[PDB]
Amino acid sequence: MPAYACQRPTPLTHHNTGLSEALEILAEAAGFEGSEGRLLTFCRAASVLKALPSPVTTLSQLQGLPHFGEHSSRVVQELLEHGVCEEVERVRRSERYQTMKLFTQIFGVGVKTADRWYREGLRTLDDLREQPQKLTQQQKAGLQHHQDLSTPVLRSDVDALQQVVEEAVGQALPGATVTLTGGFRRGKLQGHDVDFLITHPKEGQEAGLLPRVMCRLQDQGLILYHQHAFERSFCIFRLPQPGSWKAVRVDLVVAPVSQFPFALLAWTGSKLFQRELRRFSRKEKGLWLNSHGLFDPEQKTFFQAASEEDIFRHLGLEYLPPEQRNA
DNA sequence: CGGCATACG
DNA sequence: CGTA
DNA sequence: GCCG
Ligand SMILES: O=c1ccn([C@@H]2O[C@H](COP(=O)(O)NP(=O)(O)OP(=O)(O)O)[C@@H](O)[C@H]2O)c(=O)[nH]1
Ligand SMILES: [Cl-]
Ligand SMILES: [Mg+2]
Ligand SMILES: [Mg+2]
Ligand code: NA
Repeated sequence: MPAYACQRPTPLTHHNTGLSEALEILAEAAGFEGSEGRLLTFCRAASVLKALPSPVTTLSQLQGLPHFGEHSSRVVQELLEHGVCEEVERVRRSERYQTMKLFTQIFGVGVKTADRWYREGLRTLDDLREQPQKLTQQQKAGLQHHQDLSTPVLRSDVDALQQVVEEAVGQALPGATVTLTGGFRRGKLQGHDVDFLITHPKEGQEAGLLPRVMCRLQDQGLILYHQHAFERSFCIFRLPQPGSWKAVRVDLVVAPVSQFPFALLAWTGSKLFQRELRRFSRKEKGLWLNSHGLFDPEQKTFFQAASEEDIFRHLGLEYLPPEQRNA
């Protein structure tokens, strides 16, 4: 078992679901406390279990696995022996965990804002609604639409959205393309949002595109919230439903075609997969990876990729299709 | 011990 | 600060 | 919290 998540296939569904979920609770709780390092270790341990070919049944099966030391091994031991880990259950029912989870789930609220509200005594969404002067416009939208945004987006919903985005994109710049990215590209059947990547085959034509797309979607009555020269948009869309509609989060990113492989890689995820890939690139290969390119800081050159396959090859990694990037 | 991904709105 |  |  390699130490980096980008060195091993991780399927969406696997054989250690309960164990990985427990470790991910501890990872989330570590993030609520500001402990990025412990969040990373618990996430990495969870992801190792997702990559295994069969269920862990005995503690000895953790020996030699990366990211399993005394703490994560103890968690697994207790789940195997008793079906429950006392530390995990203590987190799950703690007021701090439940409130931070509730607040950070709001679009426009991160850990720092959630923690400040917690320390001020706030505990519920109605507590926030009663003092709307303290909310940004983004947070007001997140709070108004919170119920709809809490319901999973269905893969059945995604086709209809992609069609309306393509219509606006085609009027804004004929020949521009729309690619589904994020979790749905990795094979997920549900999601918290829909992520799209937009480009054009002629380098440079994509400049200035996203404002033109957003204006056209807003004119068609489809935008419930957006932030407005930009290249990323984090929107709330009106999605039709039988006799009505629902609010859905939609992310749009524009990239030049020269950067498209890097952008596709970066926005397909998973989040942990990309963090691990960027860490691998920098620490093992001495190359700096981001959503725009791959930089050799010694030669001061960028690697010209024509595909995701090119990028894996330049990093000396076996190619993983999106469905195996579910770290 | 240092390090933990990266950038745009 | 928020977001991906 | 764990790796190197
Ligand atoms: O912090 C982040 C968040 C997101 N991303 C990148 O942006 C992609 C989309 O970010 P996302 O927040 O839409 N997550 P996704 O994997 O689509 O699952 P879901 O919760 O169902 O929407 C992720 O899969 C990563 O590739 C990052 O690189 N860093
Ligand atoms: Cl990214
Ligand atoms: Mg998504
Ligand atoms: Mg998204
Ligand atoms: Na949030």
